[PDB]
Amino acid sequence: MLLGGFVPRRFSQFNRDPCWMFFIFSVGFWLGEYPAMMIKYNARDLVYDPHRYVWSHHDDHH
Amino acid sequence: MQGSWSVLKKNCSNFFPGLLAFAQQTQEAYGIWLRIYNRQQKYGPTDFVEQSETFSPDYHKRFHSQDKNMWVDKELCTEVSQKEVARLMTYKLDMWRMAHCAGALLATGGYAIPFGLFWLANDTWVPSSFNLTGEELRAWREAQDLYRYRSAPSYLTDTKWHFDFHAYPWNETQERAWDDLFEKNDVRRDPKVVRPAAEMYDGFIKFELIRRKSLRHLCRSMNIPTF
Amino acid sequence: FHFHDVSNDAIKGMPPSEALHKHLENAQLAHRICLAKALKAGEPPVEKCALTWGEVLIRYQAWSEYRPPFQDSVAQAKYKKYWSKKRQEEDDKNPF
Amino acid sequence: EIQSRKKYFQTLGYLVAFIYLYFLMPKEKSFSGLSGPDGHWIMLPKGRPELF
Amino acid sequence: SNPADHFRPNLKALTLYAERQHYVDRWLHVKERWLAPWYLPWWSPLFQLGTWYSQRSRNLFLVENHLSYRPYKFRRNDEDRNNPY
Amino acid sequence: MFLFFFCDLFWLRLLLCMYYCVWSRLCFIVYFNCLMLIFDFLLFCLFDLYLFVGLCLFLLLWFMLFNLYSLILYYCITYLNLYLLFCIVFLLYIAFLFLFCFLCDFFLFNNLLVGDSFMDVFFIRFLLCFLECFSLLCRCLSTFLRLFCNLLSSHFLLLMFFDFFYFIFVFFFYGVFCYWFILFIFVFCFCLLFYVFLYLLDLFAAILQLFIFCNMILQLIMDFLLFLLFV
Amino acid sequence: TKYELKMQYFDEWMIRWRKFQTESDWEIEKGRQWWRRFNMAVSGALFCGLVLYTSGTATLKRQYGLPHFFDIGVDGQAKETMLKTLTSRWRYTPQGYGRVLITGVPTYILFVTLEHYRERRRMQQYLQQNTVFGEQMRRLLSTGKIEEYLPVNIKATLPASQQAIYNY
Amino acid sequence: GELFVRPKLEEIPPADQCRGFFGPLNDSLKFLRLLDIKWMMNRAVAMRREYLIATPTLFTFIWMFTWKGAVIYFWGDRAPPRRMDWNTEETGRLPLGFKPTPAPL
Amino acid sequence: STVAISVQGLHYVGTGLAAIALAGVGLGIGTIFGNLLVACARQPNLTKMLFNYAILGFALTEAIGLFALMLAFLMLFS
Amino acid sequence: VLFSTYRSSRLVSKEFLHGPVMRFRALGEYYFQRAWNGTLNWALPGEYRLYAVMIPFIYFYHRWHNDHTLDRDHVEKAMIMRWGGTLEDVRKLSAKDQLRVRCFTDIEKLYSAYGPKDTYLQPPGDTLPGKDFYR
Amino acid sequence: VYTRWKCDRLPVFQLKLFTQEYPMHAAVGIFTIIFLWKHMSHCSEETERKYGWWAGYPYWRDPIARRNETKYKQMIINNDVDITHPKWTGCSVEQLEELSRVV
Amino acid sequence: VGNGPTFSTGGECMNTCDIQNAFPMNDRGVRSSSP
Ligand SMILES: CCCCCCCCCCCCCCCCCC(=O)OC[C@H](COP(=O)([O-])OCC(O)COP(=O)([O-])OC[C@@H](COC(=O)CCCCCCCCCCCCCCCCC)OC(=O)CCCCCCCCCCCCCCCCC)OC(=O)CCCCCCCCCCCCCCCCC
Ligand SMILES: CCCCCCCCCCCCCCCCCC(=O)OC[C@H](COP(=O)([O-])OCC(O)COP(=O)([O-])OC[C@@H](COC(=O)CCCCCCCCCCCCCCCCC)OC(=O)CCCCCCCCCCCCCCCCC)OC(=O)CCCCCCCCCCCCCCCCC
Ligand SMILES: CCCCCCCCCCCCCCCCCC(=O)OC[C@H](COP(=O)([O-])OCC(O)COP(=O)([O-])OC[C@@H](COC(=O)CCCCCCCCCCCCCCCCC)OC(=O)CCCCCCCCCCCCCCCCC)OC(=O)CCCCCCCCCCCCCCCCC
Ligand SMILES: CCCCCCCCCCCCCCCCCC(=O)OC[C@H](COP(=O)([O-])OCC(O)COP(=O)([O-])OC[C@@H](COC(=O)CCCCCCCCCCCCCCCCC)OC(=O)CCCCCCCCCCCCCCCCC)OC(=O)CCCCCCCCCCCCCCCCC
Ligand SMILES: CCCCCCCCCCCCCCCCCC(=O)OC[C@H](COP(=O)([O-])OCC(O)COP(=O)([O-])OC[C@@H](COC(=O)CCCCCCCCCCCCCCCCC)OC(=O)CCCCCCCCCCCCCCCCC)OC(=O)CCCCCCCCCCCCCCCCC
Ligand SMILES: CCCCCCCCCCCCCCCCCC(=O)OC[C@H](COP(=O)([O-])OCC[N+](C)(C)C)OC(=O)CCCCCCCCCCCCCCCCC
Ligand SMILES: CCCCCCCC/C=C/CCCCCCCC(=O)OC[C@H](COP(=O)(O)OCCN)OC(=O)CCCCCCC/C=C/CCCCCCCC
Ligand SMILES: CCCCCCCCCCCCO[C@@H]1O[C@H](CO)[C@@H](O[C@H]2O[C@H](CO)[C@@H](O)[C@H](O)[C@H]2O)[C@H](O)[C@H]1O
Repeated sequence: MLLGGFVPRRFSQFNRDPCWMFFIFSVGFWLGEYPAMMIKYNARDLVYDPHRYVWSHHDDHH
Repeated sequence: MQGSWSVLKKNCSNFFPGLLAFAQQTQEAYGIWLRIYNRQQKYGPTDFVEQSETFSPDYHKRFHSQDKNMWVDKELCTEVSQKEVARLMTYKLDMWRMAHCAGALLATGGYAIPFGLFWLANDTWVPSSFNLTGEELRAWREAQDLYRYRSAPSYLTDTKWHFDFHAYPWNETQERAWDDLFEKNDVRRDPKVVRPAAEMYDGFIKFELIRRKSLRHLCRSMNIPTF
Repeated sequence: FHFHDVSNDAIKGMPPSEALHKHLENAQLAHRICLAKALKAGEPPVEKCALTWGEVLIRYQAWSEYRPPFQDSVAQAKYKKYWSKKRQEEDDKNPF
Repeated sequence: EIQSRKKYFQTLGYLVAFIYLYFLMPKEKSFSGLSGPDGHWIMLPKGRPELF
Repeated sequence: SNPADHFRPNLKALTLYAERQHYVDRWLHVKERWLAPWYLPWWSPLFQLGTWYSQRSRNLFLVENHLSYRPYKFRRNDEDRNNPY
Repeated sequence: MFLFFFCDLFWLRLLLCMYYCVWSRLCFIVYFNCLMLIFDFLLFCLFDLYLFVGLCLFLLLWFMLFNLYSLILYYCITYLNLYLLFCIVFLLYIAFLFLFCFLCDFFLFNNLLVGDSFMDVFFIRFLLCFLECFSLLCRCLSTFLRLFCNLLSSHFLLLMFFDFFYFIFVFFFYGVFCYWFILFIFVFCFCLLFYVFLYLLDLFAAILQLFIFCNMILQLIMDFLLFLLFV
Repeated sequence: TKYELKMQYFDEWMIRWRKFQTESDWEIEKGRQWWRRFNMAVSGALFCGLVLYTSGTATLKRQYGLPHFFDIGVDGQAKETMLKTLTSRWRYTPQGYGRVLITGVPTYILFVTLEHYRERRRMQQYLQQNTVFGEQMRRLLSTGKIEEYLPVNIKATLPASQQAIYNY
Repeated sequence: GELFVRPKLEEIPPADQCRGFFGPLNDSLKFLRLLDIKWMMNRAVAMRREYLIATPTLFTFIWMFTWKGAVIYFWGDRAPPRRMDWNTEETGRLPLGFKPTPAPL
Repeated sequence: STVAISVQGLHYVGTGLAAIALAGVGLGIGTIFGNLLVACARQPNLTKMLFNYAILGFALTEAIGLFALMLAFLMLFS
Repeated sequence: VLFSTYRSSRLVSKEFLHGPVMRFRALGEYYFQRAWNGTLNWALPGEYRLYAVMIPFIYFYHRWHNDHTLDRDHVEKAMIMRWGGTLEDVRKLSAKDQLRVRCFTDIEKLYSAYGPKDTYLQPPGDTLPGKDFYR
Repeated sequence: VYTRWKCDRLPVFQLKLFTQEYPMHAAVGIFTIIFLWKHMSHCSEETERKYGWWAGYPYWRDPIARRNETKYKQMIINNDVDITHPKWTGCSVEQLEELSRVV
Repeated sequence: VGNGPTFSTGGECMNTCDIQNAFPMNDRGVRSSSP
């Protein structure tokens, strides 16, 4: 119902409560998984599967 | 009252004597009821004898009317004595419970035997005739009183809550009567002060409009089988 | 031996009883062929002919359930009522 | 008191169930067949030669 | 397609199969075992509740005389509209 | 065929056990109208008009545990099937309808014959009666269909938008370092705004649809209730 | 004797092997259906009669009194005749469980007895049949078990175009 | 909506006032009242017995929406085919030379 | 003769037709807001009830908009 | 007589596991039994910290389950179909090759309906194996 | 004072709730359950192949075939079924031996 | 003072609830959260 509870005023206060500490850790995970995906899936050495045209989900579900 | 092994032994020991006593009481009560029914049919009012129909104003469902479908035989003393009437009432209770049990037996064949064991282990639904001594009768009466204690408060609360949440008394005297009607038994209620509540509830709900849940609670409180 | 044709095109113009009997016969033929191969190899039949036996079983179940309707007063009345000259002619003058 | 004890036991049981479901239980009918059952028939007849 | 695949239960654990004939026969055996004893007369409401409706349904099935064909309930393939067999 | 699976509420069941081992007041109810059917005093009903409260509360709780938490990614609405919702609505609607019919009061249906004596009985009143008796079942069907399809459509849209957001965020963030960074920033701000808007809309609609799912049943009940006046 | 427990297996087998249902067995089943309908009709008539007899005097007066929906004249005459017939003599008019028992127990007993004896009659009919179903019924009553695939074991008659399977 | 009170015996109009499909079925036509459905509907409306029109309808719908709907869908007989596979009445009879088991005795 | 044909690009056509349903949705929202302004002009004090009812209806019109959008995506991505 | 229908027929002592139960109730009551924790139909509490804690946990365990149990099936199917159509054929590859294939599958998942269609549509003249490579 | 929810144990309260509080709902629920298990409790092999698998039917091992094989083997072994009987094969044992020698 | 809870309020403002009269009012004019 969103009635009350501890509300940090800014980022620096998220360490003033264990629940908000876990929340900021989770937010860090959420936002930091994106740069990791950028680096991993846009890497120079990444190569498409040579057999990618052998089979695809499009033919399977069709 | 919860079942017990001692009560089970008591009822098992007195099962056949109890049945014989019940049969004798059945004959006597049939005679008494025959007398009463003949008197009612002969001298009863036309509405009572013809079973006049009274329908509710909302869903037009028939139910007994207190004024028309109930008649007091002022001259019943000539044919039937007070003790006979009390005997008939007690036998009516016992016969109701025995009839329910017999119906269950007939319906379920031989599969009611364990349920019969559960039945004999408790004095709540056994006939009074199963008690052959004063102590057994006292325990049976205690069981009946326990059932009444279990059931009555629910009926009282149902009535009071429904009325108080859907209506209010008209005048101060009715307010006092309503408030004092539902006092605990520890205090003594003056019938004169409480009587106007009867008229007030007649204005709210008569016996012909009694709801099925309230009826079930009342039957529970009167030791009348409901299933 | 010869397997009957139970394709959709062949089945389209066939009575249900004939199709069921043909499927049953095909299943029996396949089962006996598998049994003959197993006997020639000398291996136990149960370890090789289970699926064919099950197919024969299911075809038997499907074949024994169907009883063609008896031609009687009410059945003929229904058939004539539904299939009037109008409807039969319209079908005759229609695709498929 | 009764409800506290019952809910303590229920909470422990639900915790165990949650762990098993979301971290140990394999999904049935896997494509590779490495995890989970593919299903099987039950209530099959036994000792009834006349049935066939 | 791929978005549509996201609306499936995510905690499927086991699947069991059983032919209708087998478990129907087992249920009939159980019912006969429980309704056989002498202390349950045939005229009792319980016995009639157990037997009469089933008898009526089976009789209705037997009397059935349909001009159309009803494909077998438990075929291997029922996804083909142009192949009732 | 017998499939063994489990609902997606085990953690929520654990939380309910942990937090509700002790009593707590409830003051905010999604559908409050099931507790206040009569607004004019001195009106009372002999029918069990408060029988729907328990079912209403349980249904609200169950559907809220499922739908509201389904916004969280990868959360599964285990009951999301058209015919399952049909079964639920059938149970509730037909149970109340059979409660009214078992009353064996035929006069209760007099209002079905719409209109007055001045209108042709066979060609006007009777047709409208047929249409209304059809409309009852249509109301049942409409309730179940609306409940199913609102959820399905909202979650389809959320999945599609999230896929687009992931695609652009992952494969086009490098534009921040390029000369066209402004376009990417504009697109990213637009996507964030749309993300917030979609989440708010889904949160509000999930609760509104339950209001309406319970309101349809309460309307069915009210269509056959008659109130007496105290005297 | 409990014929239903024996007959359920036979009925299920016949449904599974309905292909070999001769027209005689079909006629037997149709007669069983007709007798079930007749039993229902007679039980309903008995129930209606018991209900009418035990009905209260005021209830009868309201039901069989004015007004007349059609007012043809025959309707009123019949209603008056029935009302006079019912109200002339004294009738036991119980209410509550008593009326329920009086109206139902006779009806239930009649229906159950008729249906049980008709089931026995159908069992006898199937016993007297000279078809594969009759042989199956006799074997069931003798050995106590249903022998599935019996028609193909004893080579029951088949259409001229379906005798190849028996060719062994 | 509001409470319904049955009309008194004196408040019920006479049968002769009722109208049928074409016109009133008065003397010399009373027996036609049984066959005229519209006349019966008008009579019921006049006598405030409107339930006779509504109760059979609603119940019917329910009966269709609950029990007969699925029965027809799952076990109903579809239209017969053009070429009909009638029964030759050859199946079932025991073969020649077969010795059936004796009946119970 | 029996001929079976499988046209690929037709799914695009059905997608566009469903999108047309939004025309009756976007307009419906404008109608609600159009009435809202008039109502607020002649009952300024009772702005709370009017604004809430406007947003409640906007969700009961957006639902129908979501109804069509789902079919469009189904016929566009499948 | 065999079993009591009343909850008052205790099966254990009042002090059985008192300490652990009290600790459990202490955990339950500290954050929930508060004035500002006014629930909406028992489902949506008023405490912000409850959301802040539970939403991440629910997402984490759901995502772990999805990644390690649900999507794994699709990944394995793709690996099997694209590299021989049998599990042993896939196992004939090295761990690095399997990593490459699975990451390409993740690429396809991220692309979905907005990525280039050359990832599954073979352009004419392409020298890479076709669909009938293993047939 | 006595109250069903506070004094009765859970099974008893459940029976009371669904017998004297919501009996019609329980009856309709049982009716619907019976209907579902009588008409919506079967799945053909083709249906399972089309939709019965999360990622698709693995034709490269055909688990359905193995399942049916195990079923039929168990049935044959337990019930002592002679699969070589003429009814199963449609031909006599001697004809079967002749065919085996031929092929 | 301890950190224990009190009579539950359900997040309701007793100065505007439908049963406000059941909650006593103090000198400051703020109705109590408990009887
Ligand atoms: C074998 C076949 C079986 C078939 C299946 C049966 C399945 C079981 C169902 C139940 C059957 C009955 C069971 C026995 C009950 C005992 C007899 C009795 O009625 O007691 C009076 C008593 C009457 O109650 P009441 O409320 O006082 O009556 C108000 C009336 O106004 C009362 O009127 P009143 O105020 O004017 O006072 C009159 C009173 C005045 O009398 C007295 O006061 C004297 C006492 C008389 C009654 C004594 C009863 C004694 C009971 C105990 C018996 C011993 C048990 C021993 C057990 C241990 C054994 C080892 O006398 C009466 O009570 C007479 C009542 C009217 C007669 C009812 C009997 C009709 C059926 C019998 C005839 C059948 C003919 C078949 C013909 C076939 C043709 C083809 O019975 C009851 O308590 C009612 C029954 C309670 C259980 C109900 C269960 C549900 C029943 C649903 C049935 C639906 C129809 C059937 C189909 C079912 C499908 C699901
Ligand atoms: C020889 C004798 C003389 C001759 C015979 C005479 C005639 C005798 C018969 C007539 C007797 C009538 C009076 C009876 C009074 C006693 C009634 C009673 O039971 O009282 C409660 C009685 C105790 O009474 P009490 O302590 O005196 O307390 C009484 C109070 O006043 C408390 O009172 P209350 O009011 O609070 O209690 C009432 C409570 C009564 O209920 C209970 O209290 C529940 C009792 C059971 C509780 C079970 C709890 C334990 C569960 C264990 C589960 C398994 C655990 C694991 C086992 C592992 C084993 C290896 O609730 C009800 O009344 C509910 C009624 C529900 C009616 C249901 C109707 C359904 C109709 C269906 C719909 C139809 C619609 C129409 C459709 C039409 C379609 C055409 O309960 C017990 O004793 C519990 C027994 C538990 C036994 C063990 C568990 C079950 C074992 C099953 C074995 C199965 C073997 C075969 C398996 C085969 C598998 C293939
Ligand atoms: C052949 C392979 C095996 C399988 C055989 C299956 C046979 C099937 C026969 C044919 C059936 C045909 C029809 C099937 C229809 C299915 C429909 C369906 O599933 O719909 C979905 C639907 C999903 O429901 P749901 O929303 O998920 O909620 C149900 C949940 O149970 C949660 O709902 P709830 O929380 O409201 O439930 C109440 C809950 C209230 O909360 C709790 O009580 C908390 C605990 C919850 C437990 C239940 C959840 C299970 C979670 C997953 C499994 C947990 C880990 C198992 C580890 C296994 C490791 C191999 O209380 C309970 O559950 C009471 C049980 C508590 C047990 C506690 C045991 C403690 C033992 C301690 C021993 C200590 C020893 C010390 C020794 C020291 C020596 C020094 O399922 C159901 O509604 C139930 C379907 C059940 C149908 C009956 C099946 C027949 C019975 C099978 C029993 C097999 C036992 C043998 C297994 C042996 C291991 C392999
Ligand atoms: C109070 C209730 C409140 C709650 C209600 C809740 C429900 C809501 C309402 C809507 C319903 C929802 C549906 C829910 C599911 C329920 C189950 C369901 O649908 O199952 C259907 C389902 C239908 O069967 P099916 O398997 O689907 O397929 C049909 C098969 O043929 C099946 O084969 P079968 O062998 O079972 O056959 C059954 C047979 C029905 O029963 C039978 O087997 C035969 C008929 C039995 C008659 C019963 C007695 C009738 C009255 C006798 C007289 C009494 C007065 C005595 C005094 C007279 C003094 C003169 O049905 C038929 O097939 C039709 C037979 C037609 C015979 C008449 C032939 C036409 C010409 C003759 C009449 C026209 C004459 C005018 C000529 C022109 C003059 C100008 O099962 C049944 O219900 C049938 C079996 C049970 C029949 C019981 C028979 C007794 C009926 C007594 C009713 C009395 C009260 C009614 C009036 C009330 C006035 C106030
Ligand atoms: C294992 C066993 C299985 C058993 C299955 C059978 C069913 C269950 C059996 C019984 C279960 C026990 C409980 C039953 C309910 C008890 C109700 C109650 O407490 O009543 C108290 C009440 C006593 O209170 P009272 O103060 O003395 O009088 C009541 C007041 O009048 C009240 O005053 P009011 O102001 O309330 O007045 C209104 C009152 C006025 O009514 C009455 O109270 C009078 C009594 C009832 C009269 C019923 C007949 C009306 C005329 C029928 C005409 C039919 C003509 C058809 C012609 C066809 C020609 C082809 O009610 C009505 O207006 C209702 C009229 C009935 C409407 C029926 C609508 C049916 C719609 C069907 C829809 C479609 C169905 C499917 C399709 C079918 C076709 C294909 O009892 C009675 O009056 C009679 C009770 C009768 C109980 C039922 C007896 C059952 C017998 C079963 C025999 C067959 C067994 C088969 C077994 C099969 C193998 C297992
Ligand atoms: C890909 C294809 C998709 C197709 C989708 C189609 C829609 C599917 C929707 C499913 C979900 C929603 C279900 C809602 C509920 C539907 C209910 C329904 O129609 O079921 C009817 C069905 C019909 O039953 P039935 O199918 O067994 O009918 C038998 C009829 N014969 C024998 C002629 C074939 O009911 C049941 O399944 C329950 C039956 C048992 C319970 C009732 C017993 C009492 C019956 C009383 C009358 C008869 C006996 C005499 C009186 C009593 C004597 C004791
Ligand atoms: C009724 C049995 C009749 C025949 C005698 C069988 C005796 C078997 C030996 C039992 C020895 C252990 C007994 C331990 C005490 C049991 C107490 C008991 O039954 O309490 C039930 C109690 C629950 O009670 P409440 O509902 O909370 O309230 C009860 C107060 N009304 O149940 C339990 O907790 C389960 C206890 C199980 C104990 C073992 C029972 C074994 C019964 C077997 C019967 C079958 C015949 C055995 C023959 C054995 C021959 C060597
Ligand atoms: C308490 C009542 C006791 C009754 C005891 C017996 C009374 C005397 C016999 C009554 C008449 C029996 O005669 C009965 O006639 C009908 C035809 O009308 C036959 O019925 C035959 O033709 C009808 C025609 O519609 C078919 O539906 C039915 O399938 C077929 O069997 C019955 O098979 C036969 O049994």
